This record gives sequence, structure tokens and C-alpha cells, in this order.
Amino acid sequence: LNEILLPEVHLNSPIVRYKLFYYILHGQLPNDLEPDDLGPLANQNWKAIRAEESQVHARLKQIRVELIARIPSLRWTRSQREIAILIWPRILPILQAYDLRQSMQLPTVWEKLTQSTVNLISDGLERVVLHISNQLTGKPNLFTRSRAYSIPSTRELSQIWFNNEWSGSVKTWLMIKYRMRQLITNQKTGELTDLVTIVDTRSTLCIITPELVALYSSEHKALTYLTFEMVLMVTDMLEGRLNVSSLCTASHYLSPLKKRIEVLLTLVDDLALLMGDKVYGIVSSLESFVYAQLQYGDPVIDIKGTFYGFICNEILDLLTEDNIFTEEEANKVLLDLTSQFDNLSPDLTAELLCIMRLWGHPTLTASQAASKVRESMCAPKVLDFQTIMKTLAFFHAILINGYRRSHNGIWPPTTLHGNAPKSLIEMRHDNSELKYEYVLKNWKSISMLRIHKCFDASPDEDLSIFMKDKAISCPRQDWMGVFRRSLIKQRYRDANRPLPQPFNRRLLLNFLEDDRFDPIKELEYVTSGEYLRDPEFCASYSLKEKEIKATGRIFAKMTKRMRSCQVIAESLLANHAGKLMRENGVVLDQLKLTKSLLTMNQIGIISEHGFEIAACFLTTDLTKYCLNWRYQVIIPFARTLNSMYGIPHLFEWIHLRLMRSTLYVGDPFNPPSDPTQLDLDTALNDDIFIVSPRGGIEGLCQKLWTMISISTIILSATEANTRVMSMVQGDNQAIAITTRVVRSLSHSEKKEQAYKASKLFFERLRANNHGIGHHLKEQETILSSDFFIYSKRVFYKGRILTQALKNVSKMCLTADILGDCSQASCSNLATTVMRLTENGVEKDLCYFLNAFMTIRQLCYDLVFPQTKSLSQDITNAYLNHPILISRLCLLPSQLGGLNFLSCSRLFNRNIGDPLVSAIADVKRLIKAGCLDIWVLYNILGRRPGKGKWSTLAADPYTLNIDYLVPSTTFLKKHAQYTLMERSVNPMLRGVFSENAAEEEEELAQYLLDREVVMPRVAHVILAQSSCGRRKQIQGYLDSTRTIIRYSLEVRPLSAKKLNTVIEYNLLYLSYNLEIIEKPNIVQPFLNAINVDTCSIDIARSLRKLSWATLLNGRPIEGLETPDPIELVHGCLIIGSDECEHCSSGDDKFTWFFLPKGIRLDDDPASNPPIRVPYIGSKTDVASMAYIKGASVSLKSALRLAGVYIWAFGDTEESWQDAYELASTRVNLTLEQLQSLTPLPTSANLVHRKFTPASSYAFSSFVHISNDCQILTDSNLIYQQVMITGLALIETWNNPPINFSVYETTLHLHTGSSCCIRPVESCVVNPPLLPVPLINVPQMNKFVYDPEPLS
Ligand SMILES: [Zn+2]
Ligand SMILES: [Zn+2]
Repeated sequence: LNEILLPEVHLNSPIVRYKLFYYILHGQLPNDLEPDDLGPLANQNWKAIRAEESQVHARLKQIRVELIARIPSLRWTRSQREIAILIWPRILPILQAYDLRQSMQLPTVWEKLTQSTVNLISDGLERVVLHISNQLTGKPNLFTRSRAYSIPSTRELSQIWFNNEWSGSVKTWLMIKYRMRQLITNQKTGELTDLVTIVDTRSTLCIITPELVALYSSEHKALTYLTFEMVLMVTDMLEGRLNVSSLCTASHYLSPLKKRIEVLLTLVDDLALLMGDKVYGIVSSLESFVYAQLQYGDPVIDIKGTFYGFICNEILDLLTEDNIFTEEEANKVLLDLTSQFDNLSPDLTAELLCIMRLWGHPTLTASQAASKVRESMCAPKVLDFQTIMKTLAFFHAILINGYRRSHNGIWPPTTLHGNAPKSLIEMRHDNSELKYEYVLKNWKSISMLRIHKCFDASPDEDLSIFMKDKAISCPRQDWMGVFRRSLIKQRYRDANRPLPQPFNRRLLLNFLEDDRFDPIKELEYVTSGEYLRDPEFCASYSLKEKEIKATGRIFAKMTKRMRSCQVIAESLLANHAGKLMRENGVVLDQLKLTKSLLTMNQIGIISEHGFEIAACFLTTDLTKYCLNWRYQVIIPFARTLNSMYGIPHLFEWIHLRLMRSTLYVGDPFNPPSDPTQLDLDTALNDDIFIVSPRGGIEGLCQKLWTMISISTIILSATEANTRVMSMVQGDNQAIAITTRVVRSLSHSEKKEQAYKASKLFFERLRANNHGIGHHLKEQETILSSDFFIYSKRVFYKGRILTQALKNVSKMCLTADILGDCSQASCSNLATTVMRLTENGVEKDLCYFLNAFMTIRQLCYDLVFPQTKSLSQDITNAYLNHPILISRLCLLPSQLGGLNFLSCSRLFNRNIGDPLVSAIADVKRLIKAGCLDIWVLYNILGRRPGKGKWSTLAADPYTLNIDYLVPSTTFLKKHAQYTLMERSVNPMLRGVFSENAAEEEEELAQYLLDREVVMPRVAHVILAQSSCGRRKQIQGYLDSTRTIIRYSLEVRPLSAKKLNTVIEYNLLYLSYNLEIIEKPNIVQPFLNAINVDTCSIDIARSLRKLSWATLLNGRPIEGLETPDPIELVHGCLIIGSDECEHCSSGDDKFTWFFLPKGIRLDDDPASNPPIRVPYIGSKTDVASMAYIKGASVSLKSALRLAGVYIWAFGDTEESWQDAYELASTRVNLTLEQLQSLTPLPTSANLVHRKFTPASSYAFSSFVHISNDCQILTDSNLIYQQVMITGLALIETWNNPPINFSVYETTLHLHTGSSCCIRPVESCVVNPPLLPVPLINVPQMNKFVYDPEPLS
């Protein structure tokens, strides 16, 4: 079992300083730590602690005596020796000193294997991309126009990735991490022998232990100790540095950033050595300085350089805070730090926000983390009553207006106070729109307005909320169980009290193993006030991982009942009250969100092609808002929400419970300093305790706070008589103040006028925020006439800045997920490469990088085996033949390979048929020479796998090939099944059944075993049926690492299952060895397929032979979709050129036009008019009866019936067959089912954070016209063609290029192509099989509704 629950490969936990201190002091390791540094650990009785844990102490003593023997000088005390013991933050400038190059062969073998494999496919990939450019533009310089400098191929990429700086460091820390993970795994199994590893490299001695490593560098005479989390963090940071430096070296776009990033890294490493853990304040100041430098180019003189100067002052304060540097040294350091950000384009100035994670993370202490929140929270705060009531009145107005525009424009049930004026009387009587200008006046009457019950909201409305695992704290009596037993044993022995019981329960497991669960009775915990009277309640903080800022270093955890009430209340707020606010543009659809943000940023840019429209953008972060929320400023809003929802007392729970409870920071190695503090309630407001908190907690009750902030923003906007559009995000907000200026004014003067108009709004907003208790400092406020910040992305002058280096920094050598398969890692690398394509990096370079890192990952997995195997035949066969490695890496993942990035994926996110794209890629590789035609013949002639009807129906477009599903998803499904099997919750009484797989197989066979097989129709019908609903509910579980471990423990895997999960990688490699080794003998009729055959025909034939066992010769219809690159034969027209396809026969094309004279980040009058580009089209029914408030079951049944009738026929027998599959989810009869069913024609057949598809730099000025074309598959095809054309236009002028001196026209002639085929459907398809006996959860509300109509 321990071979699956391997130690994590990447950092996921905070670095605890006291853990390392505990390990160092346990074995009496040499150190120069002051008594103040040790904190509470100095007064611990280490004799007893060493008496226990004797294996740990024995290992530590062994490494100590090895250190003494190797370095005799370490015995000297009082720091009179020449060797200095350094803790993690002070070893940054000496990371390159640790080499271990000798007595280390695995990294060298890995590098040699990667080079040998890459050397075989570089030219083929160059030919592939050349052919792609020739086919998509008609010219061979599509990808090389912006660079022509130097074109990096795959071999060049490998050379500059393995030969640059940090490469040796990455190899030596990868070996160290691998050895330490091996030692940890051995220790878990109880081997107890040879658990100390010594490498003893010349000038660098490293000793590896399952607990910590001891690294000594002779060149610098510095010895350091690193725990496992520290080692993971160091190797992750080194890998990120390697990726960033190599990408800067490779891409011409990021070339200027290389030297600046290197100089910044060196400067901050020296600063870290000189300072300690206080250099991460400087790192955060640099994070803010990126935006300060962005604001330095603002046209307005009054707003240019303010943030720059403030951030410089903050950096100087941080530098001179502890008197490490004098004024002149701090000034020189500041100048050196700032000189790396000057003379950079706005895109690059935002791609220096990648270096935040490049210096690791600070060593956290519970006391320091608690100090910040205790300073912010638990503080007196004076609040303005008038501001509170004005905000409440505008809250009422916004809620009323949001209830209007829906519900037939009818006012909610409201009660008017006695001093409402006649105008309010008539407006309530009339039910007209409450004008904000009207609400500003008579605010005393708009307030004191009781809004009665509006929604019949039910806590159990959403089921997915209850299925998400959340951390839950121990009761108030076991609050000391979080700390290590060794540290608290002496305290509990002195006090003569029993040791606290460790707490390991989870919220998800408590919910699932709850016999009597009901949200109606669960909310009574808060409604009846039992939470205030609960003595067991205990809320505690815990250190947050991968956090460098002082704020947000802790996240809180609460008891099971309180957490359940919190999630129920948040869901209640978001479902009904949250939807009423449309003043902010937040939507659950990302496409609409980015369109709204693009329009908001493009408000200010108006071209010459009266009074124009001008915008000034204001962005403020709300991270510190949670600690500053007070009960008095939220009581009226929450009271009105209570009245609206009908629950007498549901909200205001966080503050009321917090003022009566004592909070603490729970860290296993950070016990309270005072050994006499054995109880939480009587603790003092110091150390790790936060006595009587009066503020909020981050994330908790975020919806109410966001609505209050929206009301405040609206109030401020109306107070200054300025038009704004808010976009509050919870942790951030962006405001665009709108004003009307003269058209003839110069752009600088229009911006000045906009800023002058926005000054009053900003003053009113600051005054209102101060009134409600949120003081706005210069840190929070960034005023810019060009850009605003949303979702950590900068919207600069109608674009979105790239930040591709931030994406490339997290491209590591192994997925942190459980299975750790080669396929999962390759998929992660491909996803990161897709992000790089979207974020401005060269598409050709991204393709080469994806191939190179796929090869590198496979070589790493081959030469760094996670689990030792008795038979190494497969591993040796792959290691000795790099051509096999190349063939496997270049083969698409749909055919069994590890190439998860298709050629067409480089241009459009949406892919119709993955198999067609895979076939097109294989044909391209065969034409270039990367692969061989006999590989394609072997794939065509491959023996069908062990597939059933269920796998064909559940996941269409997939061939019958074994080992296409990684062991990771198998582990996730096993965890979900184990959770379902032991579940006893009433809400899931009938979800789980033992014959679920049999029922799914029978239904899939019924839907598929017909005259014509329709995998999409079967997939949709299965998903919308009862069994599909049960599968969805079972898949609602999160299946985290803890959940997977619990499932493996309570339900152990069989020996055969254990072995196959362990050796999935070797089994997959051996399975693909049958096709990537030698030309197999295939059937003679397969020779008809050639490299010139259309990918659609090849895909149809491959699906026919692959599923030959299941179908016995029947063809598969409804899946094929043209490959976007192969479908279109584009031509680019520059100046006097003409389209060859237009002049020769073809007359179908998608017209793309780019005007001339465009210059980004320049005068808006000069360039052609700007507009929101085409980012995509989502779902957008004419049913006989428009049922309002229809349940999910009713909609699912209606869609199932419609799809069945549309696909299998409109005969009465088909209607009876679909009646059963509809009645498995509703209680309709045939007549109501037929009447209520939507129109059964043109079935969509569609079924299954902020990542924009592009920067939209040059796609905003483009002109499109699809008039000369035919025009829901055709709509998807045309949308894909449009997106591909936009991507082609964008890559024609890469982010290195910012001007277009000539007008360009793109045609993308989709005609005269073999992939265009007529679409035929709606034929008669008799069932051919009796309808299976389906068990339906009649009593379950979330699957079946006995009353689907009112
Ligand atoms: Zn043309
Ligand atoms: Zn074709």
C-alpha cells in the first residue's frame, strides 16, 4: 500500500521553522541558534524526548557524528569556528555551490537519454511546423516573421535547457529529493536499516535522512539543515528558475527579461542572506512595484509616479527597519532593485510578476502569524451611523431593482415606514424602477424598509455543497491535540492531566457517515442560537502554504456543525440574493466575464474613424477587508437578508460567535510558550492566541460583504453624480469612472478631465469606506487611466497582459496527484504549453517545447523509477532504444502515445473530434519523417482492447485501446466508490447500488446495439438518465489525497489490483511496445489507407476496426468533425497579392481584415476603431409550454425524450421507448411528456480559473464577415474557423511586434476540402434489444421528483 501513498513530490504544506528547530535540537546537531530563535523549544526537556523516538534520535546522532568526523571544526562552540550554520533563507546565495556532480550518475544518464531522443525528431518537427505554416497561410514564414534572429528547434531547446545555469542545481536537488523520498518510503515500511545516505562529494558533503538533510559546502564553509518540506520547496523553486531562465533564453519575446530576472535573483539572494526571513517583505514590495512601474507611464501628471514613490518609500522602510543597512546602502539597494523594471514594455513589466515564487517561501511561526491578525482584528473601530444607513438604503434600492427586471417586474413584499413620502408611496404602489438619484434623497425613508419573504429558498436546494470536504477543527477540549505529543507530554505530566486525543476526522466523512442528516434541522444550530451556547465549538487557524505576504498566511477551520451552517448560509446567499445584484459584472460564465472586462477596459479607447466617453480606472484589493468587518456595520443588511429569506437569525453568526470564543493557531511544532496554559478560554491575547476576535474570517460570509461593498460603491457613485461599473471580486474590485468629454480634446486632456471627474467619486468612496470601518491606504488604491487589475490579470488599454513566465514557472517534472503516471505528467505539461500558447509565447516554440518536455518527462520516469520492479525488461528495452522513446512521445494520446497537445490545439481551444486531430497529426508526422507509415498501419491493425458498451457510451471519440485511462483517475473513482458504499446519509439513500455497473452496461448496450450506432446520442441519454444522475452524484465527491488514503485504508485493494496500480506505467509501456517497435503484419485491405487519405475516412475506419468486437462490422456515425488545420486552406494577402484559391475555383472563405497604421499603446485616434473581439459563442428552445421553475429532473427528462425522438425516430414505438427512459427521472405520463417535450429537431448534443484564450492585442482591430459562406455542428465548425483565423492573425503579428504598416487580409478557404461532408440523421433506429430493468431511486429527491408540475 505504501507504494501508492508515496511522499509528495511538490510543496503543499507551509514551511515550519520550529519543525526544523525540533529536528536540529533532537539530535544535538551543531548550530548557532540563539535562545530567542528556539522560542518555546529551548525550555523543553529534551532528555525525555530523546528517550522516546529512539530511532529518530539514533539517526540524528548518526548524522551528527558523521558531520563531526568529516569536519573536525564543528566540535568548536561559541561560533569560534570558521563554519557558519545557516537556516534556509540565508542559504539562497550558496545554492549553486552544492553540486554533488561526482558520485552521481542518474541525472547524467537522464540528460544523455533526453538529448539522444530529442536529436532524432528535431528536423521532423521543423518540417511539421513548416508544412503547417505553408498550409495555413501559403507562405513559409508564419511562425518566424516576428523572430526574423534565431529559431530554436527541439534540439536547441534541449541544449539550452540542459546547459544553462541552474541546470546542475536542478539535477543535484532532484537527486537529493529522489534519495530522500526513497528513504522516507523505506522508513514507512519499517526497514530501519541503512536509513542514512552520505554522498561525500568533494567540497560538498550531503547527508540524507528521512527527517532532514545536512548540506555542507567547503567553498563557502556554510552548513545548513533542510527538512522534507524545505527540500521540496527548494527543488520546486530551482525548477521554476530553470524553466523561467530557459524560456527567456529561448523565446525572442522574453529575451529582454533574462538579464533583468537574473540580476534580480542575485540581488534578492544577497538580500536574503543579509536579512533573514524579512526579505519576503521586499519580495511583496516588488510584487506591488510591478503595478507601480505600470502606473509610471500614465498620461495624467497627477497620477503618474505616486504608486512608484510610495512603493519606493515602503521598500526603504523595510530595508532600514532593523538597521541592517544605513540610508545610503538602502538607497543603493532600492536603486538596483528598481533599475530592473525600467525601459520595459507593459507586457514584460507584467511578466516580472513570475518572480514571486522564485525565492521560495519564508519559514513560518505561529506566534508571528497570529500577531498580524491580532493587530488588525480585536481592535477598536469608530463607525459612521449616517454612512451605514445610506449604504443600507442603497442596498435596499439595489435589491428592489434586482428583484424587478425579473418576476414580471413586481416589487418584493415590503413594509413602508411611517415617514415615507408620497413619492415612495406611489412608487411602491406603481412598482416602478427606483432611480438611484431618487434613492440618494429621502435615504431615511429608503432605509427602515422591511423586505418580507421573497424566496422559498431551501438549504438542501444544492447537493454539491455538502459533498466538498472542508477542514474541521477539534472540539474545545481536544484543542491541544494538534501539537506534537513529545512537546506537550511534559506539560501534561506537570499539570497531572490526561493527554488530549489527536483529531483526524473530516467533514466529508462525517457527512457521509451520518445516519440522520437534514439541512432543515442543521440550520437550527445557528437559527436557534445554539451556536452561541455551544461549549464544544472551537475555531482555529493553520499556516497557509506557498504564501509570502504577511496577510493571508493563515486559514481558519471550524467545527463540523458550524462549518455545515457556514456552507449552507453561503449557498443560500449565492443562489437567490447574489443573483439579484447585476451592478457588478460577475457571472458563472468565464466568456461573458472576459467580454465584460474587455468592454470595460475598451470604454476609454475611441478612434477618429460631439462629446466622447472617458474612463478612469480604480482598483483596490479587499484582502484585509475581512478582518475589518464589524458587527454594527453588517447588522442591518443581515437583518434585512434574514427577513427576505424568512429565517429569523441566520446571518451575523460569524461576529457573534467570534466575540465569545478564543481563537488559536494550530501548528504541530508550535505549542504555546507558557506550559501552564492548558485551556483555551483563559488564554491571554499573546503568543498563538487571539482572545475575543471582533472581525471576520477570509472566505467566510463573503457574499454578504461583497453585496455591502457593492452598495457602498453605488452610493459613492451616485453621491458624486458619476457613472461607474463596479466589478467587485471579493478579494479585489475594479471601478471605471465614466464621464463625457469633448471630442476635439487631446487624449491627454480627456484623460485629465476624466481623472478630475473621478476625484470626487474617489473622495466619496474613501469617506464611505472609512465610515463603514474600512480605511483605504495607498497600498490598496491604484489609480490608473489605462489599466485595472482583475483576477491577478492586468487589463492594459483594452488588452490582457501575457504573464506567460508565471505559467512556465510551474512546469515541473511530476504531477503532485496520486497516480504519478507518465500520462498524467504529460497531460499537465501539455496543459501548461497550451497556457503558454495563449499567453503570447511563439506557437512554434510552444510546439517544440511540448515535444521536448514530453520526451524529458518520459526519460525521467524511465531513469528515475518510482517503484522498484523485479523485471526491468521493459525499462531496459526503452532505455537502450531512444527511437522507441521518440515514437511513443510523438504519438497522440488518443492512439496510446504521450502527445497530449494536438497541432490544431495551438490555435483554437475548442476541438470537435480528438481522433480526427490525432490522425491529422500522425499524417503530418509521417509526411515530415518523425514517424513511419507502418506505425499507422500497426495502429489500424491493433487488436481491440477489453472494452464494453459502457466505456464507448460514457466517453465517445475514444478507441478500444487499453491503458488510455491513467491509474490516477482509477484511484479517484475507487475513492468515490468506497465513499458511496459506506455512505449512510439520508440525502443519498438510493444513489448507490451494487449493480450500478451492470445497469450502465445494459443501458449503453440498449442505446448502442442498434442498426446505426450513435455514441453521442447514447452518451447524452445515459447522462440524462437516472444512472447518469447517480454517476454524477458519485462524481460530486472531491477525492482528495486524504480521501484517497482513507478509501485505501478502510477498503483495501486486492493484491492483483495493488500490483496493477503500482506497475501501471510498466504495463502501459509494454502494451505500447507492441506498436512502437516493429512493423506488424496487418490485413491487406488496410493498405488502401494512405498518408493522403482524409483524416475523417481514416478515423471512421479506425473506429470500425477498433470496435469490431462490439459492433461486428457496424459503422460509427455522428462523431467525425473536420480537423481545423486540415479543414481550411488559407491564404494571406499582403498589399498587391491575391488569393490563389479565390482565383482558382474555390469561392468559400471566412473574411478576416486587419487595417493598416495600427500601433498598440499609442494615441487612440490614430489606430482604427477598437471593439471586443470574437472570444467564442456558448449555448444560446421554443418549447410548446414554457415551464418556469422546472426542476433539474424535469429538464433532464425533457432533454432525454427530445434527443431520443430526434435520433432514433418519431414513431410511436420510439415514443414508448423514450417514455420509460424519461419516467426513470420524472412521474410524467405519455401525454404530458409529449406535450412538454421541447422541439426535437437540431439536437445540440452538448455534454461533458480565469484563463483568457489570448491577449486580444491585434484581434480587437480585426474585421470579420462570413457572408460568402453557408452560415448545430456547422455553427461549431464556423466558430472554430473564426477562432483559428483570429489566432492566425494574432500569431502573424506576435507580441514582439506592436505595429502593422500594411493591411492584411486572411481568407481561410474552407471549400475544396475533403473533410466537408453532408450531415444526415433522424433515421429510424428500432431498439433491437428489450429495455433493461432499471432500478430508480423513487424516494430520492435529487434524482426523482414525483411531482414535476405545479
Ligand atoms: Zn481567397
Ligand atoms: Zn480532408
